[PDB]
Amino acid sequence: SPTATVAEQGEDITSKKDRGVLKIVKRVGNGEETPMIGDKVYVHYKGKLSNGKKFDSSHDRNEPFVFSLGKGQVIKAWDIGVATMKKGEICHLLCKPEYAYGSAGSLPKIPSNATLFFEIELLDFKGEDLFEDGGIIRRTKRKGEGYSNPNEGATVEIHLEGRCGGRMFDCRDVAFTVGEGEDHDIPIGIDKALEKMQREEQCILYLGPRYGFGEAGKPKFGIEPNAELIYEVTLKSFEKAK
Repeated sequence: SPTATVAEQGEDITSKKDRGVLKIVKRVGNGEETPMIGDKVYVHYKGKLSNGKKFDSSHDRNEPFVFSLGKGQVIKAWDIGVATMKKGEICHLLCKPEYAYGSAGSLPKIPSNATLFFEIELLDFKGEDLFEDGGIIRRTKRKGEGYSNPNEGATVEIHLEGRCGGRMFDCRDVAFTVGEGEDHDIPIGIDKALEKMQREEQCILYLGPRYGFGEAGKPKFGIEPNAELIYEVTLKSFEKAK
């Protein structure tokens, strides 16, 4: 029985510790960092019911399954389970209905209140390409708490850390207006990325030359024209404009 090991020796990784999701590592991955919130992840999975029958796998699509993590584009068990994996790692998941499909189930193969089994391999994980151009890459350190997002003309209060290829140049808590980061010596990218950020959201930002300081560079910071920068943005508080 392949489901036996994860059912009896599986580590509970749920926040409530209700045994909703149980995990067993089959192959150890490589590296140190686990994929973050919003990060684009590439996987190969195999889903089996409590009776043993397979219902869904990425291999019969003949391609890797890809999604944004933490966004609820998959079942809750995946969002949590994969967020604990390393690159190249294979693991097993025993997921209670509360972290899967629940009392309603899924037509036509998943029954009501079904406990499920999953073997997922994390093939690769990449950052969140904020504008589908690779210009600004986001990797979220911490989830925010916001129903809304700062708009153009929104007054904001953020902590900001900026480095130039490994040399940090900017560190401060700034209060400014969205669209007008220029005045406070702030790249266009930050202002562009704030529009897709929540209250209390920490994230790391990889800026392309187009969203850095541009052909001008930044002399007071000692930054050459069209330089790639790395920022940590912490949106503390904001007020949207009319």
